[PDB]
Amino acid sequence: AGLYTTYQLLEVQRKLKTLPAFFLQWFPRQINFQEDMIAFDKVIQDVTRV
Amino acid sequence: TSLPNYLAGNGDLGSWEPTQIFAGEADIVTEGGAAGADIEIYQVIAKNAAGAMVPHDPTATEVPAPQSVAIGIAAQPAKSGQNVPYYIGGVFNHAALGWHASLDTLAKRQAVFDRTNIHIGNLY
Repeated sequence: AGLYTTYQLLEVQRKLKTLPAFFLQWFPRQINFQEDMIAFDKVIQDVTRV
Repeated sequence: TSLPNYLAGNGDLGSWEPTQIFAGEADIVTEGGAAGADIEIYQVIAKNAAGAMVPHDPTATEVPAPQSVAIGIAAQPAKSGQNVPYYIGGVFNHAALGWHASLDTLAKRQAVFDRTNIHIGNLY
């Protein structure tokens, strides 16, 4: 006291808030590609005919 | 035509559907002749009075004109004065061919090629 109030520091209270991954469980496949665009070819095959 | 695109975006690049011309197993036979009019691929053709290929034109006349009796199926397109390769024999899927108007149903499209080496029929 007098010059300055003495202190005890008790431990720091770190709240690290995060956004845990949920939707990325349905995007498991990863592609790293340098080409300009990605492309899909989707095919329908009606093999149900008699 | 100079710059790339840095911004994200989608693009429908295109679609492809096969065209099946043959519907059976006759002897496929071809010939070539001069065209008299603008002929598209797999258009059904006749020969006019001058012997030039002309797209098939039923009810051309009062006696029927020679354009009215079909003689083959264009194998590649051609403008007037050019030579047209065309089929004279084979079994052909009526759907793929180019037809005159009012020649709508398969029952009519067969009647054009009964007395002939070509025969025209449905796919399954």
